[PDB]
Amino acid sequence: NIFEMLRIDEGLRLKIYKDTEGYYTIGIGHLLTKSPSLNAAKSELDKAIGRNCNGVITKDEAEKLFNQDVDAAVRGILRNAKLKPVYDSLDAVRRCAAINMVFQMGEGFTNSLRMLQQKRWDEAAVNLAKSRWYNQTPNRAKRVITTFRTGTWDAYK
Ligand SMILES: C=C(C)Cc1ccccc1
Repeated sequence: NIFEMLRIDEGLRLKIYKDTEGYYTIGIGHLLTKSPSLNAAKSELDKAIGRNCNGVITKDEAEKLFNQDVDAAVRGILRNAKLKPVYDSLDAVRRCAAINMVFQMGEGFTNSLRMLQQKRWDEAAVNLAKSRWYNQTPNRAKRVITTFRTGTWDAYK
């Protein structure tokens, strides 16, 4: 399911860390800020958790943020007039791949979206790889793309 999939892709770290773009993050890939200021990240963390964390959270707190973040990704899809029709056209496994992408990059994939809605899976997979996303995080992008190409969990198993 989407939680297991993103837990694999994001890991779990209980202290503030930097993501692949160098941005302060915590938990299961929860972005805190794009600001280079660790103090700004710590303020965002305390606001998100509701207590003075000093840059460290518990596993329960990380999992709660993760639930909120997955929910937010789903809502960003459902509220977006470009994403919702494609998402609704997908089966349950491919819907997880869609949520995964939105979780990672947030709300340029117009042509890939069309190919996915048309169920041209190999063509969509080729188009999805022609991206900064694929070049910068190729192993994760390959897993997500394989999920779109096959409609199976094979890349995660
Ligand atoms: C961005 C993509 C090509 C994947 C996707 C599809 C549907 C909804 C959200 C994301």
